[PDB]
Amino acid sequence: AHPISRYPVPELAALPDDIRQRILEVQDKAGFVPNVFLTLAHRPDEFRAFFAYHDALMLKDGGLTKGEREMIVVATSAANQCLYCVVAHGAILRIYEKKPLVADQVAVNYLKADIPPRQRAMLDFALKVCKASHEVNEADFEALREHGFTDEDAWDIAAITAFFGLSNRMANTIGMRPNDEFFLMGRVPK
Amino acid sequence: RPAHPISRYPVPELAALPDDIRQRILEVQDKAGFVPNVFLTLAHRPDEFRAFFAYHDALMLKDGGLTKGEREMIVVATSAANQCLYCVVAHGAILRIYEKKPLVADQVAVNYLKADIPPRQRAMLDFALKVCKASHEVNEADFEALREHGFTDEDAWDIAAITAFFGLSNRMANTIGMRPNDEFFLMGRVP
Amino acid sequence: AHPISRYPVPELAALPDDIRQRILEVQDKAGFVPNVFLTLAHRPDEFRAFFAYHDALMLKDGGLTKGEREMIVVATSAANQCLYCVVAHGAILRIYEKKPLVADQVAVNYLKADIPPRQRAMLDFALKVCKASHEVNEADFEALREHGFTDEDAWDIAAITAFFGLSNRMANTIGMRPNDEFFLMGRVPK
Amino acid sequence: AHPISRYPVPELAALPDDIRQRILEVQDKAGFVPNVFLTLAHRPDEFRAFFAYHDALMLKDGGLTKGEREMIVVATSAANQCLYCVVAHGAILRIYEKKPLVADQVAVNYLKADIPPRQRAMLDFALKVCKASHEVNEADFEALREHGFTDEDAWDIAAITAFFGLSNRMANTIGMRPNDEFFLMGRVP
Amino acid sequence: AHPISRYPVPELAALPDDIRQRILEVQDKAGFVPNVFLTLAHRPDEFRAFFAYHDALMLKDGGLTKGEREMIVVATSAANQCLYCVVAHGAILRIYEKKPLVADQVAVNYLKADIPPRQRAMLDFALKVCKASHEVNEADFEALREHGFTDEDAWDIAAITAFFGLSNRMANTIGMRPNDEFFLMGRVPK
Amino acid sequence: AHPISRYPVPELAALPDDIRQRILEVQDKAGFVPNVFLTLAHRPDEFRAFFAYHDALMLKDGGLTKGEREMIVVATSAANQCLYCVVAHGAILRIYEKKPLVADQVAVNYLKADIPPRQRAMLDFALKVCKASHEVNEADFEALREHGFTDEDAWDIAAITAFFGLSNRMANTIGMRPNDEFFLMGRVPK
Repeated sequence: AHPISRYPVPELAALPDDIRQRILEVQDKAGFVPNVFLTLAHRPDEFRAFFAYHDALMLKDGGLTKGEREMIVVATSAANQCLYCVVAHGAILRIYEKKPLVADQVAVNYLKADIPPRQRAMLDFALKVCKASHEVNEADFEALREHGFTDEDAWDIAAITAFFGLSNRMANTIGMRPNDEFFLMGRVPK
Repeated sequence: RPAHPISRYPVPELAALPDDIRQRILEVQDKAGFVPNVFLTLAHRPDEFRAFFAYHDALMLKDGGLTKGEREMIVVATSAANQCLYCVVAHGAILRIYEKKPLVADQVAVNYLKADIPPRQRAMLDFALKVCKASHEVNEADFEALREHGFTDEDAWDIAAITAFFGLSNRMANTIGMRPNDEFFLMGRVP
Repeated sequence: AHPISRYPVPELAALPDDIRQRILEVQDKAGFVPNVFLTLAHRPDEFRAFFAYHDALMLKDGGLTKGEREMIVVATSAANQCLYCVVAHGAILRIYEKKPLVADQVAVNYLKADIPPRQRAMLDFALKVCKASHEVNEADFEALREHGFTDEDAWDIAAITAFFGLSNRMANTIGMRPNDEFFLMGRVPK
Repeated sequence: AHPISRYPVPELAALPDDIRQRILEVQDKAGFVPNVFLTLAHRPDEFRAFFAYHDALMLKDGGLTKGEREMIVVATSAANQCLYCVVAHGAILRIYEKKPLVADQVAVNYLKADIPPRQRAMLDFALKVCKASHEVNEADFEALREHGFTDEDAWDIAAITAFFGLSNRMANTIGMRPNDEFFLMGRVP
Repeated sequence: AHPISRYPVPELAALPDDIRQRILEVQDKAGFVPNVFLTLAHRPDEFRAFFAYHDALMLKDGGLTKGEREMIVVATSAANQCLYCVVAHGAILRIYEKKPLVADQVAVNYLKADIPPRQRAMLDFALKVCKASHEVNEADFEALREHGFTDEDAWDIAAITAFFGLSNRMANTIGMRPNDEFFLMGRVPK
Repeated sequence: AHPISRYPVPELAALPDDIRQRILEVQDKAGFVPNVFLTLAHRPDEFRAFFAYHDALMLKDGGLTKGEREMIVVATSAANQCLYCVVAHGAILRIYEKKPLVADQVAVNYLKADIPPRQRAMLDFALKVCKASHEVNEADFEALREHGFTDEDAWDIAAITAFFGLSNRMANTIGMRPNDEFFLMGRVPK
């Protein structure tokens, strides 16, 4: 087995109960524990805040579909050359939208991915928040509204981009390894 | 003198907010004399507010190999690289206060390579900057370099975490037009 | 059926004998025709020279294994954000290496791929020929030689990088589309 | 004499005949042999594939003029800091255009070269293909059309950019040295 | 005390009297001698050429206000990450505009400083000369004219940018330290 | 005849006597007037300080030969893509060095110019001051000392680089044209 982190990966039995429950609850749904859970459990207080933030953005009722949210995470993680997040969320993207080819395209060159203008423009904003938020101006929000987004959708695209930047940096810094399961998941329909 | 807007987004009234959030805002006010705008602007999305400050507290309030000033120093250099006006200005004030060095935050914001800091701290910021702009390139030699200056790998995680979270903060700050309070600009400049 | 080129694509019948002969040869071996053949057959003389150059590099006897050559292609194409070549050779790399996870790693961040230092080094060089060839110097070759390569291997790396650099630009310019087959090919072992 | 490559340079004596032929042919219609032939003759198969592709682009009847083809090479090569190609095709550019100053301009900053907006628009594309092809969209082909180019012309511009990127990377990697003759050629009408 | 330069700082008594008078003139004007004077005096011919040029740009009567000229310096100095110039001219900018916040805003992100569109356009052009002067075209001048800048004002902007680009590089090369006084100057209005 | 500036070029009869004198002294010397003189004449106060700085550096006696000084200008100009300075000073460089090929080499890729390690090392420091002076450190000076350059020689390199970048920006902003004479000058010896 290849190491999943550069840092100590604690034993499920050594972890506090609430952390342990979130990990098991994810194993139940997924069938395995994604390595982000295990690797970030090295620092319990950060694990708690990381997933709290994650949930607040990814589980909320919002203008962005669950698929679109993961698509944001894939395009921005590509930009940061983040192995784990590209691979982990590429799979989920494929599942959530039932499009086996789309995550690959968004990761290699989203400019040429088989997605609609509304989504392309969604990502354009995400890439700007990612690499150059200092230049975010009113024309940027106008561009999103031209496609039916509200400014609250803008905040949403921005917040996902922001938080998965936190996550890409942590994953790259510790060499967080994507589970084998993610590499094939969502590629074969039905 | 009508005040400048602090966000391009709505700012809720302290009264129209959850008591837990209201209490955190009052605790910071009753200890600073004013409410930093990050609390009021993020209070537009209460669940994100709670998750932000909890993450913030986990890194900036823990016991650790980094001093309180050093942690703020990391924020200032990384924020300066992202050209985050709120963060550079807000955390420069706090850096000056913690270090008791009125000049250090401006040096770190403009070019930390010439800041009045020891090579241990310059090394710490070299790493922070790598995580900040090229984390995918982080390797074992980057950890070795920090260790050469007396850091442990647990300290290396603290640096990287702070960089990571304020890269989030920066991005939100910049997207919403988060405006630094007037008090930060002058705070810590007079010994 | 999405289009595979921004330019006209000719009918196999329409093409010269040797071109159709080369295309039939691959149709039979693979069970389909990669789009690169069809889309470049729009300009018969360039097709001829493109594939002659390709064969001279990828079919020669040499110090790089077939899978190492494809590895060079995935890492440099990722650099040029070439959807066609990343996806296409990504599949081919998985076949030759019998490693289903490697092509994704090489395409996203080859610095974290599951490859030995000799292969990392081979890629470090390729990446310099790709993005900064004017800086290539004697110490670059000396670095390779310390990993066991010969100067003739180094040329091979450089040459693959040069040629696929050409291919990336043609692919990208015309929006050459990777075949659906390539996205799953090599991910489930035989 | 300075070395023309960091790699071995075969003797014409020991080369396949078809390769000697094109070298000895160059020696007549030029009086000397550009180092690109001799340096790439180290690998005969690559030599053959390389010149065929070159001839396929540069010698075809097409929408771009001979001089315009060279102008694309000089500008893209200049962007890849390719000493060999900038200098060698700067010369040929001067010979075709009969304009001794144009290559230098195209090499330093084509944006200020003495050329009409049509040729500048063309080179704007060439430089997009050169450094950011993944971003090439319909608006780029539309831009060229406004100056009277067709999409076939765009392909030719892109293919020249693509090929000389190969040529540049090879030059740069082996230290291919421009012949002395190229530095002065075409500077006197 | 911290050294103000990597190089020797000549004593007054040792300097040519004309050079000594400019230094003593500013001592009276400011109440201290900015380290630019003291440190460049190491090379008297250059001190003369330098301050002559400075005065030709910053003392001329012309299109740009005195605060506007300082704004160009701080924003362009911020982009060459010049510690000395950013800090020194930020101080002056605060005084001339009577706006204690505007310098830090211009230094970090002029796009978000409290300045009219005219001043933003001005600095857009300054930053183009500063980082990409080779791309300066007629559309650049056209944009400026829309805000009230003549071609002679555009020259002034470019000229300031260019000269302070020289200044930044000497400051940066020698470690030209800013005077303690500039850090606090202009923050509490008179 | 192509315009030599985007701005007015004054007639020498219309200029101050000292300015007309300098302009006729160079004509005496060169047999033509470099367009830098005529175009900057548009601003006599700046013309004076500009040529006063130029002389302070280019005419001084110091550790750099006259050729090496031009070589710094051509390498750094080239990096600012300054048509005027590259072409003009390339010509001068050919003269001073009696090396017809050397300026082209330095202009395109100095890393491959026919120059010894000492000169390559002087240009490495020049390009650093040119594009990243904020990162100049004690090790860059040490690198120059190993090649025999003194503290004052380093200042000369840094100073020429700084001043010619002011020149590049000004040439670039006004579309300063180089004279037909510089294009062929020095390419043929004796």
